[PDB]
Amino acid sequence: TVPKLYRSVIEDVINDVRDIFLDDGVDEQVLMELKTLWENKLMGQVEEEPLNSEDDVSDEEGQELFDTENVVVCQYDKIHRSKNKWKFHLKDGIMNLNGRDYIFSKAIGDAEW
Amino acid sequence: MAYQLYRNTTLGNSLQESLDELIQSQQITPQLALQVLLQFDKAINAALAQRVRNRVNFRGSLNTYRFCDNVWTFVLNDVEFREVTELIKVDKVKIVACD
Amino acid sequence: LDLAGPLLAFLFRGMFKNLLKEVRIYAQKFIDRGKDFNLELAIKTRIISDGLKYSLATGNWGDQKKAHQARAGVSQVLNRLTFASTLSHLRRLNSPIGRDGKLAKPRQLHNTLWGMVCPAETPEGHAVGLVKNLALMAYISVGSQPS
Amino acid sequence: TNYKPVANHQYNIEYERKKKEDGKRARADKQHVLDMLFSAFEKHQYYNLKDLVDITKQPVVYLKEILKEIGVQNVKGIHKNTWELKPE
Amino acid sequence: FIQMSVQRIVEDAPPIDLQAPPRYLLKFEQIYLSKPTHWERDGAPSPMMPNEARLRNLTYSAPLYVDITKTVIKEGEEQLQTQHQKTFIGKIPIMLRSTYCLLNGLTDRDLCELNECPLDPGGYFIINGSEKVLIA
Amino acid sequence: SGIVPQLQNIVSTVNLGCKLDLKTIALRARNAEYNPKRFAAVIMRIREPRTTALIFSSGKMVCTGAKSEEQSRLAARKYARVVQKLGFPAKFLDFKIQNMVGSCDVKFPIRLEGLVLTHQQFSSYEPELFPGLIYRMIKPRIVLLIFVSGKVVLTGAKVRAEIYEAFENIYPILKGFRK
Amino acid sequence: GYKFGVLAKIVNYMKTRHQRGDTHPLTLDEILDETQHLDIGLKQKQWLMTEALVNNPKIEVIDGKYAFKPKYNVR
Amino acid sequence: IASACLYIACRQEGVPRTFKEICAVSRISKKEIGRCFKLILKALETSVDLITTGDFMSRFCSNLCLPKQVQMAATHIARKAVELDLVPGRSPISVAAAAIYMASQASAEKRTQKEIGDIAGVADVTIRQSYRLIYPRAPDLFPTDFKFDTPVDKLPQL
Repeated sequence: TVPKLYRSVIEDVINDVRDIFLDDGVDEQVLMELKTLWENKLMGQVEEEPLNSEDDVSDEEGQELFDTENVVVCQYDKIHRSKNKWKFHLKDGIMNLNGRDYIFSKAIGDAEW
Repeated sequence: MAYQLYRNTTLGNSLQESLDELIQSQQITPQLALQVLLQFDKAINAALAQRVRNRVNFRGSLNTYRFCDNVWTFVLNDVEFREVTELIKVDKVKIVACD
Repeated sequence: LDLAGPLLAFLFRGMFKNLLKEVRIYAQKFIDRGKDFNLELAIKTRIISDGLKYSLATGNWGDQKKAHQARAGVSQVLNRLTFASTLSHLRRLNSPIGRDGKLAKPRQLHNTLWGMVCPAETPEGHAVGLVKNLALMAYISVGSQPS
Repeated sequence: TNYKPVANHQYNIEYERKKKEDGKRARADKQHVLDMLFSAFEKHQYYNLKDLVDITKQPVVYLKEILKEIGVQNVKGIHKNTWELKPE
Repeated sequence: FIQMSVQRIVEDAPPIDLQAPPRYLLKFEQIYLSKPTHWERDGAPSPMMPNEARLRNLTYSAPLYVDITKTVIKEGEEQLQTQHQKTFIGKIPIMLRSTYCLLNGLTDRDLCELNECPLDPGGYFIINGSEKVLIA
Repeated sequence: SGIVPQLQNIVSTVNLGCKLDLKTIALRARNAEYNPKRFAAVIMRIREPRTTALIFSSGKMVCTGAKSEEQSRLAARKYARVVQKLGFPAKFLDFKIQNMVGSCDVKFPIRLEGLVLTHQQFSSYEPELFPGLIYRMIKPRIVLLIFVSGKVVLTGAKVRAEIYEAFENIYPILKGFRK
Repeated sequence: GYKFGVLAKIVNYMKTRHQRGDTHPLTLDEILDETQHLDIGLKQKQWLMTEALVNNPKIEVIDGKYAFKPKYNVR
Repeated sequence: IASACLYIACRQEGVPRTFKEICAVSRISKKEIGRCFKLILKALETSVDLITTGDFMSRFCSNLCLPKQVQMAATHIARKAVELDLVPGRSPISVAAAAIYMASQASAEKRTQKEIGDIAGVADVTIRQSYRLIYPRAPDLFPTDFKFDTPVDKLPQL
């Protein structure tokens, strides 16, 4: 199922860029080579000024530096939180779980912070 | 000059890598690669909003969240994805949202 | 002869036009603001209630601000001195002078009043011949469509 | 059944909801605001302050300060004194 | 006037057209009259007898209602048509012993029960307790 | 009386003495959320003290959610240090508690109708707008929400002593209106 | 847009550069790179060189290059 | 300010109108009327006697076309329920609507929950909650000299 969507995306992509390739004056043969390579790659403190009285008041700061874990890209229609829990109302989006690609239209999520 | 969401993905990475390979061969100017990426982003955005009609659910624990430029960066831990047909378990996930 | 109905219908259209004008003004403010308007709040009910009441209360016809050209004396306190005076007052006819009355004198008893207006009943003084009374079997048509 | 008790009129809550969803206009950086103003200047010689606000979508006070820094207002005898996007 | 002229006046009034671009229309179709009513301090409606109007210096008036149909177009190929049935628009003073008076069709004995003279011909209005006659 | 109000919320304001770039803080801060269209400040939250702090570009910050004065200052210092770690010269100047909120139960129902009649000059009881009774204490500038269930909420106090003093004043009054 | 939305950023960017204290002049091409106007029209380059960068009272032509005019301004 | 003043004037005259009733005649929302209502009292240093359930029985019952006996029973039920403290903390309007519903259901003229809510301005859910609290003591609340078209034991349960 997922591969069929990818092929349809390719068909839309090539059609969408046909006018651009004609406009910029580049030969259409470039597009044919582009798809070939594209397919191959995929498959008492009185003085308070100093703040040093407290140390190690933060966790690891490299969580966003790596980004090697699964990443979810989506669009949000409403996100509200009531004193304990974050409720996610996210519409159509894509996900990359353990390499596998997942696509959803409507999703609902509840989380605790 | 667009939303530019799916660029940092396996699909986006492969397209960027392919464009770089052509550039190294002097087959495409850098401007053409940018135009292709912009067209690709428009095509995928329209495709997802149209050809995706499946509903899913998930639960988990939130560890970190951010919001800047109307972009959420939720970081969830121990997330269980529940679907009518399948269930998935993931230790950590980063959610990037826009609107 | 303009009886109560046609006289009242004259007031209602002026007062109804103000009502429709008022809702137009009220709605225009909200529409321009970008928000829909509430119909119940747009209607000013005092326009018809006080307009009809004011004219009957005072006898002036037209809006209160337009009293300069407002006809006076159409509405009078019913005479309850005797039953005859009550009956006569309810059958009283007025002949306004205005510009038209100047051209021809209406005080004189015209031939055509026979059977329609009493030839004897008319106030003495400045109002001789101008205030009239229906004859007993006199009838004033209420009107109907010529379709 | 007229003027029935109601906590809030339907037209009022719908308008309130729309304003909340749209939200207040934010203060964009001067460079971006300046670029938009100059780009729109080509379309027409002169702009009204109210109309210019919609195009730029910036706070009136903030927009006026930016416009004052470069733009000026010329007195026109046909309608009224209006802002001119040309600094000179 | 009550049965025909008032309805004709409302019907003959042009529809109210308003443009923002959402477009709004108001059309008034049907006119209703209730019996002469008086509202107490607490707001409780009650039929108003002509003698009570005379005694308490009230106006013998009947509530007037009009059916209003509102149609709104927002250039989105959708039309919403909402009708407000019996929209209060004012009160018409009522001529006594007329078809819309409470003393309509009442027998002479019934009139005496209401402290009304059967020989009273009607044909006038009670405006702030004063019996007002409209001179032709 | 035997009942001591429990501080439910502490609001304190501090000045970092340095203009801040809200956009930069949101992009770098772990838990900060910024939305200039919605609000002009930056909302950041922390778990261990369980407090929320609003950071303004002018350098002033407001911390809320702390259940004690010590927690509020510690939470405020944590927020100030976090901003400092982001490259700003944040300080801890003129830290002040702006409002204190306390809640307690009298362990008996209260007749609000009688209370307002006897204390009309201080009590505004409007069930349509709010079921609870709003009592505005004078000698302490404290506003108290008295409920038929017996729960009493004190707010507007600047120091803990004000909360305890206000409840002490109101308790005998409430006792007289026991249901 | 065209012929108007590009020249302004050159003036605006140049004003900010002086506030850093860099009195050194700058070339037409050099300023274009930092202003993200490398794709400016060909006839705009000559128009700016011939008219905009000389007629303006805040542009100083030095050794063929252009520098801000703090001398005219009171500092 | 005018809408809040109108509300106060009604209270000061002994014929209160609920905030929703005043809002229905004004473009100002009920929230804003309440905000100006409290400010006006502070500015004028005045006060308004607390509303009761019987302050709305005449208007509500009359607007519902209910007989006088139903109104009398409805007034008695609401006052007795408050006296017995069967509805502690409930808004007087909610109690009045529920009391009207109980009396209405016990007479020939029966009014649905929706009907009473529209005139009373109280959601049928709110009427349901208050009615459930007073339903158990129905025989005690009803006036002694009351004729039941529907016996009290057979009143609606919900």
